[PDB]
Amino acid sequence: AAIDKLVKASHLIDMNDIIREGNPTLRKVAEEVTFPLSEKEEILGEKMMQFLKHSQDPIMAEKLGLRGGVGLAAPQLDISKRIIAVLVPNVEDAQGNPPKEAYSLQEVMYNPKVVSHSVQDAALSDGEGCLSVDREVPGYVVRHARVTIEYFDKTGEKHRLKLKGYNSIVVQHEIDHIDGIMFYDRINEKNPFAVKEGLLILE
Ligand code: NI
Ligand code: NI
Ligand code: NI
Ligand code: NI
Ligand code: NI
Ligand code: NI
Ligand code: NI
Ligand code: NI
Repeated sequence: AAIDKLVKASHLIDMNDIIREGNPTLRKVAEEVTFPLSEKEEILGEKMMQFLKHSQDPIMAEKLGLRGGVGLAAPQLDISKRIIAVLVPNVEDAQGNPPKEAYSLQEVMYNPKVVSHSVQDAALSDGEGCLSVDREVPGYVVRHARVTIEYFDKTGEKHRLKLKGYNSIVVQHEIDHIDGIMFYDRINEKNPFAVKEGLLILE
């Protein structure tokens, strides 16, 4: 099966492992994982994080033919399980100094969900791109500005976390994948760039 291919020690996830728009798995509601995790599920999480690291390294990205990513969901690998990985780098300052913290968010999350959120909505000014979508898709992807999430890590430890800004957008995008929701489902059907008063546009 798909998972057997992905969990092989020497196997590096690349674009050929990512399923594309139209594949029914992207529209399913992914199954909850049970704890303790299987070895396959633990390894898959690790491989997913590894993919994101590789995608963000200019040379490894070039070697493996990767588009940069800050998140990945298991359904995009044809694995209908509630497993996501998120990796959001902090940026250098104008002087070229590395940030205090390499990442603002770095986690492999099992059974993540939004448990509460702001009334305020937000959207990235630049829209959103999807590793499974090989089309130009313009528009504001309207999301919650702020979310409180729960998830479990690979050990089965439960976490509760409030997110805002870009990190909030990224986690919501990944949770959507495990619910069978695509970013363009949240773009206004008539005017992609419609702005409802109070929408927080993140630059
Ligand atoms: Ni592969
Ligand atoms: Ni391990
Ligand atoms: Ni590596
Ligand atoms: Ni709770
Ligand atoms: Ni609500
Ligand atoms: Ni995506
Ligand atoms: Ni919601
Ligand atoms: Ni539409």
